[PDB]
Parts: sequence; structure tokens; C-alpha cells
Amino acid sequence: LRQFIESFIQERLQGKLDKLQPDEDDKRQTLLATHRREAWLADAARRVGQLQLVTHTLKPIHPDARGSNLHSLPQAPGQPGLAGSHELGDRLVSDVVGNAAALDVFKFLSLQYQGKNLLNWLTEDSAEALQALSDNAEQAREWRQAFIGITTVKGAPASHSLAKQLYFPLPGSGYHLLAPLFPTSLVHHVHALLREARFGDAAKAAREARSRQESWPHGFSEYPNLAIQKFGGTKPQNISQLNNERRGENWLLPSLPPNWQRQNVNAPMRHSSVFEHDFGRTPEVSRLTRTLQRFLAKTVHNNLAIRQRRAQLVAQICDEALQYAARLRELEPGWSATPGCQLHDAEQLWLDPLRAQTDETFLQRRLRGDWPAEVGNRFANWLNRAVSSDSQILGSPEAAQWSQELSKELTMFKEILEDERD
Amino acid sequence: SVTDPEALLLLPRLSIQNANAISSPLTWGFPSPGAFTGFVHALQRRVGISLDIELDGVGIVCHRFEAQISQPAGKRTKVFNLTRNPLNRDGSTAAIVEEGRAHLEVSLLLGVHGDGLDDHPAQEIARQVQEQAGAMRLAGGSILPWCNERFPAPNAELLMLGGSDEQRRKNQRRLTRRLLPGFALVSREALLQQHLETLRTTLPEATTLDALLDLCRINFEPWQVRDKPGWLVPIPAGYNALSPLYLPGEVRNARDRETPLRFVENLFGLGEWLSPHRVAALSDLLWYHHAEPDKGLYRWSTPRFV
Amino acid sequence: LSTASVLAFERKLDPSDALMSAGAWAQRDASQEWPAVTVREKSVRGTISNRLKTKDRDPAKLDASIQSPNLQTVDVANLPSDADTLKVRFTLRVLGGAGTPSACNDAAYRDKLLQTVATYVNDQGFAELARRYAHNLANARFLWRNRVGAEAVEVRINHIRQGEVARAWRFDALAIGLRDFKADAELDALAELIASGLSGSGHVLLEVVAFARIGDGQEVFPSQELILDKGDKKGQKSKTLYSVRDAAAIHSQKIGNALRTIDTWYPDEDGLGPIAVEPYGSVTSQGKAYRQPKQKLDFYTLLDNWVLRDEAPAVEQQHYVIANLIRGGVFGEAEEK
Amino acid sequence: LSTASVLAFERKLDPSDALMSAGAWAQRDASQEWPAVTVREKSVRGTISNRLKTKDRDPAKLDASIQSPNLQTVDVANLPSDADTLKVRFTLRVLGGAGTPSACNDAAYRDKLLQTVATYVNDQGFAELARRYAHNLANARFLWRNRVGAEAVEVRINHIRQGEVARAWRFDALAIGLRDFKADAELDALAELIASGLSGSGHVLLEVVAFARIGDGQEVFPSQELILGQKSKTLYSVRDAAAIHSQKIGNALRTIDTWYPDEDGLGPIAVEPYGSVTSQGKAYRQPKQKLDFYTLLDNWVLRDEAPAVEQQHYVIANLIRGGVFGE
Amino acid sequence: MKAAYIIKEVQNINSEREGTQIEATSLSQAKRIASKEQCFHGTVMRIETVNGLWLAYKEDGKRWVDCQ
Amino acid sequence: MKAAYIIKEVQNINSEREGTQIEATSLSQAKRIASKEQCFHGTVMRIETVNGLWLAYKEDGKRWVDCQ
Repeated sequence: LRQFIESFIQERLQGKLDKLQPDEDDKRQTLLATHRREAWLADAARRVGQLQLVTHTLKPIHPDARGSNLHSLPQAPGQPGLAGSHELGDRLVSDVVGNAAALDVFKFLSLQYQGKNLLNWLTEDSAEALQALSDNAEQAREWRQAFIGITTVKGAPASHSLAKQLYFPLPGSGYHLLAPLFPTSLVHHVHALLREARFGDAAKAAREARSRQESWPHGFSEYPNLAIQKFGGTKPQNISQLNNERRGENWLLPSLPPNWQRQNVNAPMRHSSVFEHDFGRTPEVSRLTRTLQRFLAKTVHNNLAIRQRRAQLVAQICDEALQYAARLRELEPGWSATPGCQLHDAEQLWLDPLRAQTDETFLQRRLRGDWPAEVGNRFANWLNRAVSSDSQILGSPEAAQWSQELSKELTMFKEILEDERD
Repeated sequence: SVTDPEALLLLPRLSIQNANAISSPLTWGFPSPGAFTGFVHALQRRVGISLDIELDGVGIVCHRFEAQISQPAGKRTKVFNLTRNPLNRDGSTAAIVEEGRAHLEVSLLLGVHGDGLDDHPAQEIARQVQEQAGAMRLAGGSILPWCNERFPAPNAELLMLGGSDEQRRKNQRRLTRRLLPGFALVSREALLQQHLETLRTTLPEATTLDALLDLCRINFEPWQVRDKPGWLVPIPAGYNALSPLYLPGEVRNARDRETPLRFVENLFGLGEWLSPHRVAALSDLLWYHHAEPDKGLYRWSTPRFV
Repeated sequence: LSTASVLAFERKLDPSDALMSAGAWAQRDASQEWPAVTVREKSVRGTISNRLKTKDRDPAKLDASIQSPNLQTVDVANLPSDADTLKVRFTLRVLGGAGTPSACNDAAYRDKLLQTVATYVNDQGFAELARRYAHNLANARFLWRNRVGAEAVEVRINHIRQGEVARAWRFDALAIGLRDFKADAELDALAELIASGLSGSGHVLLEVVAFARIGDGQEVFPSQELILDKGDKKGQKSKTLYSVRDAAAIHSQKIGNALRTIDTWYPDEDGLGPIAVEPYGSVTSQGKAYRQPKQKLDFYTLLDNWVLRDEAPAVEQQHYVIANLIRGGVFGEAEEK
Repeated sequence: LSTASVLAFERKLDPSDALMSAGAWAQRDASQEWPAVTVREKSVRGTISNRLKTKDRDPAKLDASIQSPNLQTVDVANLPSDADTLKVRFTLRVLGGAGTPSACNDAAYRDKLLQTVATYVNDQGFAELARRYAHNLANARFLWRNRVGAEAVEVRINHIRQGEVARAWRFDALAIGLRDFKADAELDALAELIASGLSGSGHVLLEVVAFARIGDGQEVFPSQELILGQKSKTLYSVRDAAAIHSQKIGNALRTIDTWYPDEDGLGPIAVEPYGSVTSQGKAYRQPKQKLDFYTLLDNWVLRDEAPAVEQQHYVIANLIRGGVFGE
Repeated sequence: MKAAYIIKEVQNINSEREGTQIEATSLSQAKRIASKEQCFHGTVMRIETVNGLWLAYKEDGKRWVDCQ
Repeated sequence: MKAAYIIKEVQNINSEREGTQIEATSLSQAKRIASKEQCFHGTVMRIETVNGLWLAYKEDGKRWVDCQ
């Protein structure tokens, strides 16, 4: 290449040099065309050995940590469902660690080693070793002292007292002390959550086409509940290359329970209940029942993957009904059930604790709790009256399949409602 | 099904304040399972030798969760609430090294193996485990012992090798009454592998494909949303070596000069929160950690969960 | 025979978050059903009246600045209009096993560390530290601004074995001050309980309730939350209060800071009072740090004079070093860099 | 010797929110069970009333803008159709320890500031300031627009021992002027109770109740919120009662400043640094002259140049309201 | 070209106050002339567009925190 | 694909009237062919699904107010 050090002279004295006053005659007026032009790295040979090219580093754990930053890429596990940094190798971006003088010398050192252009020939112009300059070795003895020290950084594998060390028990034996590092390259690769997914152009095009109900074969993705982990302080350059497009921050994926953002104190039954009888209160009114199981239900032609989710999506409702029962089981230390209820009855086995008191209704309710079709069939019909526009299932052998899983949730629901009253 | 427990032990309702909520460089939320598998091993080296028993498995049941987060004005993401640290000796403010915190209400199904079951009563073991576990910290967070208006929740114990087949659905459906307001976190390693050869359209790795199960991603109208296999989350699933193993003195900043060291990375996987009524046997719900120290794999999972 | 590169201690005297309730005084023996104090928002308009610079002295440039007020939304927590009493309860656990590190490199340093901790303990108890930790519970210093200008403060401390109340205490928190640590009779039993909890192995659980009679509808002061990313829309509040499930609350680290203010042993402060125990002993309100490395008063210097070269300090400095072990802390000296 | 870069004073005279209720006059001695005033909505069609900016002088746009107007929803608070009296009730807490900062950054500046404030208190007490605060409790200036055009305003102040009433006071707020400070044998007692509260002798909690005959169904004016048929006006309400912000009640208490470097033909203003009123849009204590708060504080504390005896009351009154001072 | 900005001087970051319109070429020119034209000490400068979008802010002797 | 909509022309927003079924590809196509097929002046157009869920409406020379 030839234009690589030649594109530096037109950007300096054209825009920034607007007036040169005689009050200053020290560095930019006399020395810039003398020593600062080509042989300028003589006095700048103290930031060039300062850097290090890493993949896993230590300073995001704590900025005052002075152990080892390592480059060594991992091996593959060999076990199925495990995701790490081992699946990179040509898509990885190698982090640089040093001072605040790592913008120019890094781009200068990067291009010559990574990015060579040898693909075409295996025989022709591959056996060449005499296409060098071929100069003498005695003429340049004294002042060429920088050939060997340009690469060799120090070793000395160390950790730090603020570096997050941990013990891991071996099988039938002692321990290994594990010191995890922060993966810069993997967090950088996952910071391509931005352009292809969140607010790049092809994603927001399909977000526009979602509102207009259009159709092209790019569906988009939506990432809820991400968190921001900001590294550095006000200075995300004393840590890493956190300055180009990852502005000293880290996007975190959620790992939350369903108990996440649960409502504080549940509403007790039989005070103003007109809609909420066996549904519970759930936020998936427009989510689980409206759009989920109601598309490609009228033109079902295969029965391999269709009725499995129709079998388990109602098992989810049968589970979350018991979840609602368990939430209203605790957390409610009082009952005043005399007003407000005119269609909600026979629930003393379902939403009532023992209370150390005979809450009987002229029956043997307090020590015996059988025939629980006052709940089981009573929401097994609630599930059927969640939809009434389905018409052509009648007179078909597939309507028997709908009564299979409701013969199943009328199998597994009885004895888990008798065993609480004893 | 390595080392089947002869006895399950239910630490009933542990209330935890200020647990670590970051849990990995990529995830956040409920803390790592390795915290729980280290907590059961810290129980094991305080009461496990004095009672000649073996605490080895652990079942994670989260009843209540709350994080110190806040949503900023005009963003759909979250940021973490912080603490004001002390100053320096210069008199200036120190750096803000941010940390996530969470409150936490958990239940722990432990699993007991040894010969100390047959010497002590089942009520001796449970007190010595429970009142020990109120002296310790779970995920960097304080385990808060009971005081309230109600009654303290007691530490039970089953003997799940004992009893007939009627007792094998009388006992394992009695504890599930005490685990039901919350959800259990299990390891789903077969889903993330069978979703990897499911992608025949592209030829990806597991990294971009675990990122394609966390999504409520929206498919174009041939709109609709791609199907839900359950409540799936990303979990840290162990560690993997990025260094050879070092002799136990040749780093002078280790935690101790008697144990070997490796520099490791994380290792991400898939898990599912599920109600414990889907669980056939509650011993299948337990978390173990196996290591391959000839490789660099130090990981944890729930085995025997089909 | 040298300082270990890793040395860390774990937090003994571990409190919880302090929830806030509200009811009436003299119904406070039956205060288990009082509703929580909730955090709500309000609006506030004010003029920018701060110190001007030197350069602009002009009536026109000042009067045009107060043509435009600024507005902001803040959080506020008040008692209800019929409640005059604030109830603040938290649970303390006193762990014990104090001088044992949770991390140490050198076996020699741990061996001549726990021996020096034992010859502190065997020569004199934790009773001097225990009276000063219990005194900060008996006066309600954990009520920070909720204490000032209160008419009556009443503290109730219950030792709890499993679910029972072994011994209960009862104090007038205003009757004992905040400056001078005095000796009492009902308070030394609590001091002996805290000392026997620190010395043994196994936790001692306390519940501490404070009742502050403040007035109907007055403002209470929960802890304020630190958010480093402020929302760039104009939507966001300017002041967020901490709340544990729709109940206004004080952080656990602020309660614990209030319990640690026992440090009266640095040769200064003829009228300041106790400060908190910290290495390089520093106060965030005062801004400065009172224990400096230029003088023989720092934990990093007192500790290794007392352990490595067995140059014991004064006894009042040994109390500081042991109190600084009870709070915890991560320490270095960094044998490799 | 120099001013500390961190100073912070707390406010003394803590007021609460003031909750508004309604009933009938001559049912005032049984006004504990009065119904609260509720904030409700109504629709508003408006008209083009503002100045036009001289490019909208044309009839072709003014007719089109008056043809299709804008419709708004406002929050309004009225009395009920049979209730004529507005009851307003808040509690006041008078703390004391007035000169001590809560955050400071010097030990010599703090010691000399406490020396200076102790010199002030030991020369004359808090009696002159407390007279002017008791006067703003006696007249019902904390009723802001709820006081103008009122047929009668009566203020009752109870002093609270434990939950019991030690002393009760009773004032006609319209006879006691809004633009003077006179003396009365029953207002001297309230002034010296507030003086014994600010100097630190006793614990002082007050219960202030004001009644105002506004008229049947007339509009009362709660404090107003900032907006986060789009709604044009939002009123402050604590649970469902209409209420007044605590800082607007607190503002109407420290309107005691009658010492200006400008003309005294405008009444008292509120104690502020650079003594300012937004409703008149100008600051009456300019730092061109030497009578704002910061210059007087720096001259009285640092270089021991005391101001006049009347300006010392102003400087101490700025220390009572608190604030973030210091360079 | 000369672009229009709104310079605001508020108490803290999340405060609303009517600002003054400037004429500046770059955002760095706006930060320079918002370094001056500040009357008070413990205040926050904020630079906005004409329609209310935030660009940068500075809080009492710190860096200009840019608003992405 | 061609989706089915219900175009309604009502007096005001909260009026019920039996509408006419169209065949349209997108919702913007339905808004274009509901801009026409309107007979009267002071009326409100409304676009619905086949089961009665509202999608958008337009009230006598204004924007289409979308129904989230």
C-alpha cells in the first residue's frame, strides 16, 4: 500500500490552521515540518509497547484490579446445550487494553497482521523469498534498536484481591479455585443485539409493517425487560474500547421468575366479583386466548404439532388456577363474606383456610372435602365457554380429541383438592 | 440419576435481602444456580460432618421476587438502584462500581444420603440444618430468620426411599402443597440442542440460538407470535477454562495457597420456571454440579429431569 | 511474617430493611395491624436562588431569571391525618466468630491473627464494644431525621430463640443521649447478650421496634434512592424514595451505619460525637477523613503494627480495630500487581 | 475564616399538607366529621383570547380559529350546594436549633457561624421573628385565593401536649390585617410559644384550623399539579380530599420581610435569597446593593461586619427556612 | 449554516424550566456558550433542540454528559 | 393474501351500525378504500375486524385515530 501515510497532510493545515500568531513559536511552527512529520515516533516510543490485545479482561469487575488480562480463547465443551465464547474464532473482536493513547498505534498495528490477501495460487508467486530490498547489515547498526521490543510484553500470571475468586468442588475430592474474567468479545458480539434486532432499519421496517398489517418475509424480534450495566465511571476509556459504539454500558438479558412484578395484595373473592370467578385476574386476556390458539385452527390439516399445544396450553390454565388458589390461600387473614356475593358459592374447599373454626354450611365440610365438581366441572365449562364461534368441529372425529385433555384434567384434579382438609 | 437421595429436606421459606441480581455478564434477574449449589456445600461443611450426613442436591423454588430497579423516562430498559459508598481519604467521592440487588423469598429442597439418617431422628437433622442456615448468606444476601404475627414455618423431612407406592404419591404430593405459590427452576439442556438442529435454515451456533428463545418475537402474517414452549430463561450454566491449571502457590493473589487455580469464563444455557405439579418426583428437581477437571468444564444442572 | 495479599472480613451485626407503619400512640402495644406509610408524588415550583457568579451584576439579568421558575416532581411520605406515631421495625442478627477472616492467603498471618484476636478477647470482653453497639439501639439513632424534633421515642427490643420472646426490653430513647455513652442497668443485660452473641458461634436474633410520636400528617423521611442514569425525556421525578412492597423503608446499610457510630477514640472532636467506624475514618457529611496515614491511627497501620511486629496500640485503638473487624471489609496490600 | 463549600440547613417550621373539608358555619364546634371537598372534572369549551403575533391579524385565519375551538377537561373543586364554609386543617411543627447546619465542610467556619448565631440569640431572642410568624398564623394567609372575597375567616390554633390541648387560641383573620404587624394580648402568647419552640426550650406542635364563609357551591382553590379533550388543569388531592401543598402553606408563613432596599409601598414579601416574588417578576434584594442574603451572611460571619439590627432578622429568617448555601 | 438550540439552566437534571434560544453552528459551540451565560453555581445546564429533545447536560463542574 | 375488514359509516364514534365487508391487503388499503365508499359529510368511518374489534376511525376531516 502507498497512500497510507500520505493522507495525513491535507487534514491538518487546511482546517485547523487559520491564523498563526507570533505569540507562539514553539511546537507547531518550526518543528512540525522538521521532526514531527515522519520520524516522530522517536520521542513517542513509550506508548507503543504499553498495550495488550485481549479477549477476557479484569477491569470491568473492578477498575482498581491489576491482575492478568488474558487473550486465550476457550475450547468447546462437548456437551449439548452450552453457549460460550468458544463458538467465535473469526467473528470475534479482539479488545485492546492500555492507556488513553490507543487510537492511532492500534489501527497502525492491526492492518498488517490481520487481513492478508492470499487465496488464489498455491504454486505461482508463493516460492518467493528474494523480493526484499536487499540492503547491507553493517550500515544500520546503532539506531535500529526497536525490532525486538515492539511485541514482547510481560507475563507473570496474576490475580487481584478484588477479582472474584471462587471454589468449585471436584467429584469425591478437594477443590479448584476458579477466577472468572469478564468476556469482552462475547459481550461485544451480543452487542449486535442492536443493528439486526432492536432499532436497525430492517427491523423497524417490519415494525412499521406490523402496524399496517402488511407482509414481507422478514419478521422482527422484540426484547423486553433488558437492563443497563454501565462500566467505567464518567470515563469509559480507562477500562476498554468502550468508546466507538458501546458507550461504556452493557445490555443484560432477563432471567426473571413468573413471580416478577406480581401485584402486592391479591383481591379477595366474593366482594364485587362479576367478571372474576374462575379466571382469576391475569394480564393475558388479549394474549393467551385472543391471538394464540385461534389462528390456523379452522384449516387444520395435520395433527402432529397442533394438538400438543392445545393440550398443554390448557394445562397451563389448570396450573395457574391452582396458583391463584395458593395466593388467595395465604396472605388473607380475614373474611367478611356477607355482602356483595350473589352468584359465587360452594368455594369453602377452594378459597378458604381452616381458620381453626367450624366454617361448615350444614354439612361435614370441616373434616371431609369430597365430590369437588363444584369447582372442577364448573371451570371445565368456563374453558369451553371461552369460545363459541367454533362450528365445524361437530360431527367430526377431531372433536373427540378436544374431550381427551378435558378427560385428563378431570383425572388429575380431584385428590389435590381433598388433601388440604384433615 | 447420580446419588439418589434417601431423604429430602425442606428448608421451608427463606427470606433474603440484597441478593446479587446481575448473575452473569449477559443475564440479570434471579441469581445463578451455582450460588445455591455452593450454599448447600457450605451447609455440608458446617453440619454435614457433625451429623455424618451428605447434603448434595438442592431444589430452587422462588416464591416472591423484587429487584431494586427503576425504569428511566423515555426508555423501555431498566437501570439498577445503587448505594452510596464511603469516601476516600482524599475527601472525594469514590468510583461508582454499580451492583444489582434483589429481595428474595425461596424454598430449598435438600437431599440427604448418608448413614446419619439411621442414627438420629428425622427431627434432629432438620433443626440442626435450619438453625445453621440462619447464620449464613445466600447470594451475597442475608438470610433473614423468622419473626412475624403468624407462626414460623417448620423444616420438614421425607424419607423418599421409605413407603409403598401409595406413600410415593402421598408424600410427594404433600410437599407440593408447600411449594405451590412459587415456581421451580429446572435445567433444560435438551431443548437448546434440539432447537439447534431445528434451525436448518441457517447454520448458527448455540449463542445466537439461545438468544432466539428469550424472545417474544413476532412473525409476519402469511401478525402472529411464534409459539411458547413454556417460561424459558437464560441461566449461567457453569464455567469453562481459558487457562491451564496452576500449581497452588504460583499466584500470590489467590484466596489461599493450597488450592489450584484456573482462569475461567462463563457458560450459558437454558432453564425453565415451572409449577411443581408438572413434577412427577421431587427428587428429579434437584441441582447438582459435576466437573470434568481433565477438561476445563465446571458446570451444574438438574440431571434425571426428563 | 507479612501482610497477606487477600484479607477480607464478613459483616457481623447485620440488620434488615426498616419498614414504616403509622398509627396512634397508646395503641402501640397492639401495633401489629397498623397500615404502612406509602410513598406518593407531588409537584413543587421554586425560584433558582443560588449564589451568583462574580461576573454578572445587573437587575435585568436577575429579574429575567425569576420570570421563569423551574418545576419538578418529587416523592413525599407523610403520616396519615389521624395517625401521630411512626412505627419503624427491623430485625438485627448478631453473628459472631468475629476475628476469623473470610479470606486470607498466609497461614502464618491467620495463625498470628486469630491469636491476637484471642488475646484481645481473653484479656477483655466484647463488653466495651457491646455497650456501644447496644447504646445505638437503645437510643433510636437509626431514626435519622425521624428522630429530630420528635416528642417521645420508645424502643422495644425482643430476643427471639425460635418463635418465642426470651427477654424483652423497653427504653426511653430520648432520655439517653447521642453524645455520652453511659452505663445503665437494663441496658447492660442487652450488652451482655450482644457480647455473648459476638463471642460464640451462631447467630443471636433481635427484633427492634421504635415508636416516634411526631404529629398528625407530618412528613416522615425514608431513605432516598441513588439512580445514576437519569431519564432524558422530561418525564422523571427528581427525588425517589425507597419502598419495600408499597411500604416506605430505610435501607439496611443506613441502619447499619447508624449502629456503627461508636468511634470516639481518635484524639480530636471535643464536641462532635461518635463517627462511624471506617478504614481511613471518613464522614460523608463532613466531607473529610479523620484518621489519616500521616498519623498512627489507620486500620491498615494499626492492624499490622498489632499483628506483624506485635506493637500493640493503646486499648482505645484496639477497640477501634476490633470494631472495624466486626463491620467487615475487603483489604489488599497486593503481593503481585 | 472562609465560607465552606458545603453548607446545608434544615427547615424549621414544618407544615403538613392542608386538607379541605366543607360544612355549614355555626356547625363549627362540631366540625370533626365534615365531608371532604372532592376534586372532580368538567368540560370546557374555550375561546381565542390571547394576543396574536401580528402575522395572525388576518380575518381568514381568525374566523377559522374561532369557528372550531378547543375543548378541555379541567379539575375543579367546589363546595357542596348546601355547605357555605371551607374548613382547612394542618399541623405545624416548630423545631429549634436554628443556627446549626446539618452538613458542613469546615470546622472554623461552623464554629464561627454558631458563635454568630448565638450572639444574635443572646442579644435579642426569637421574639421578633416569632411575632411575625404568629401573625401569619393569626390572619389566614395560608388560605391564598380561598381568603379573598370571604365573608368571614376564623382561625383556631391548638397547642398539643401529648394528644391533649394545652392552650387553644381563636382569631378573626379579617380584622387582623394582612399588611401590618400589630400587638395583642392573646397573639403575644402564640408568639412566645413559637419563640420557646424556635429557641429550643419546649416541644411545640400546633394544630391550625381555618374556616372561611365562601358561599354555597362556590369554587375553592386547592393547590395545582404540573401536567405530565386533553386535560388543562390538575388539582392536588391526598386520598380523595382536595388539599394544599405543604410548601405553599409554608410560603405563606415566612412572608414576614418588611425591610427592603427598595420601596416599602408593597407590603411583606416572603423570605428568600435575593428577595423575590414571581407574581411581580422582580427581585427586591439585588446584589448590586448590599442587602441580599449571601452578602450579608458573608459580612456578618467572616469579616465580623454586622448588618443593621433589622437585617439580622432577615438573615436568621433565611437560616430558619433552610437551604443549600455555601460556595 | 447556524442551527438553533435551547439553553436551559435548571436546578437538577429532571427539572423543567423555560430556556433561552441561541444561534450556534455546532454542538461544541453550544457547549462553549452554555459554559458561559450561566448565572448561578449549583445548577445544571441542558442543551435541547427547538422541539424538546435533549442533547447534552452538565451538572455543577463535571463533564458534558451527552444524550444518545 | 387478502384480509377481510368491516367498514362502517356511523354518525359519531360510539354508534353501532351494520357495516359492509371489504377485501383488503393492508390496513392502509382499507383506509384508502374507506376514504371513499363514504356517502355523507358529517359522519365517522370505522374499520373493524370480522369479529367486532375496532382498528381505526376517522371523524369528519381529521387523522385516522388508530385503536391500540
